[PDB]
Amino acid sequence: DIQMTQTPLSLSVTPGQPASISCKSSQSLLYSNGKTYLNWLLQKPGQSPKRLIYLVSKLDSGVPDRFSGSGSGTDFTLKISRVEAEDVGVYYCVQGTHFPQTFGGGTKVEIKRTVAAPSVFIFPPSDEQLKSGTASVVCLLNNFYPREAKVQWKVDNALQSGNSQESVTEQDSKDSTYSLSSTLTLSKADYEKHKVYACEVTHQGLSSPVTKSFNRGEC
Amino acid sequence: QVQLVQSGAEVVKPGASVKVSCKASGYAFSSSWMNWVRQAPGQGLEWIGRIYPGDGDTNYAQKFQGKATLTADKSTSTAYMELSSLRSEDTAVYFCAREYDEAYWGQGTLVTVSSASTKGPSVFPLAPSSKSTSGGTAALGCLVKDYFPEPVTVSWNSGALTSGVHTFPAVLQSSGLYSLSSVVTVPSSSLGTQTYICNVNHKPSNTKVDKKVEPKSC
Repeated sequence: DIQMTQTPLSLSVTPGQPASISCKSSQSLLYSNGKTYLNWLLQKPGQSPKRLIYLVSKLDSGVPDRFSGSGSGTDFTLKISRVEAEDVGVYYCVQGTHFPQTFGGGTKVEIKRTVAAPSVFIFPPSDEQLKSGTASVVCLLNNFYPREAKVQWKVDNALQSGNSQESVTEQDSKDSTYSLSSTLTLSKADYEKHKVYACEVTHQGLSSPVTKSFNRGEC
Repeated sequence: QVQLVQSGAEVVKPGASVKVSCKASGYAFSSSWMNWVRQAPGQGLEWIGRIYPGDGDTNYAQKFQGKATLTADKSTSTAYMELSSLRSEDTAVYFCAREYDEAYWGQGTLVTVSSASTKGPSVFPLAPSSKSTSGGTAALGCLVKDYFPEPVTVSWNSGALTSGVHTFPAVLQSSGLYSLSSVVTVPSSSLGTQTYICNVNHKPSNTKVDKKVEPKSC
């Protein structure tokens, strides 16, 4: 356990701008042999790691030029001259000079882009789910930025609480946007006691709130 | 080229043990180290150990000193990892990596330690309608609900449809079961002639489901 300290822990940058990450151990990663074993790994969300730079500076087959490795002693740093959408993910440095191997806590790189309002979609329950006795109404916010978004459920114009769950995606690797889903789940009985179901969306990219709704009947 | 295919996700009851395989191909399996790393959900990675298929030499980190045992099978170019006395804290994604410095990684295997019963998902269509059709594009998807444990895989039209697809991280319901959605955006003008099917795969229960998503009057 040589202790691997990584910094910063999070870092948002705008496309093209340069970015740097640091990694400081607790003892020379320089082996008696004329080599220092320290690598940099890039991990996309939910995907498997990919080695970017090994032996401190040597790149790796099929890896952009904007990625450079340097530093030494116990103060190594990764540097991206022109960060790009594709570079989103978590970066880690690994020491293989001592024993056992240890990794840094990682550095989450986010891309700062221009504000983008979400497109809002609503989905009524499928007849098959109703048979099972439960009913899920889904509201979708698609390709937006920044991440902060406020969605609220209203049934027959009566604001709701305690009956919905939301989940937000990772930052898109192409447009750097996010998507979010809010799901209102209630019993069939309750779903049948009301008429209008509406999703209300509030986001920095919207001049005025957006409401998508539907009548249980006409649908 | 170099490949590393690991066995699928599985559930194991506390106290039990599990064996994860890692098929190698595209190089000299016997003349190269094979590492096993662990990824704690949301918090960094942990080196577990290595094995040199050549002479079967193995190294372990103090922690998994007696909890993990690494083996290899030259005739099959497969590296195995057994984990005993599994505890709830042992739930994590386990990867295998080629070379002393992890030059190549397997896709990873999520092992969930839990005494909870395994359960395949229910798949409900999120039908396209005027309520899901913005300026020229329509959104549609699948609601994969009530399954345990994670993960579940989603593909559209057997992998042929990947453009504009969003598969959201799962949410944990009160029932202790998981739920998630997968959506896609297509031309609204194509709903009358194109066919959309979500392929849902839940390996922990060898469950596979295909649901056809058709438009709905709304």
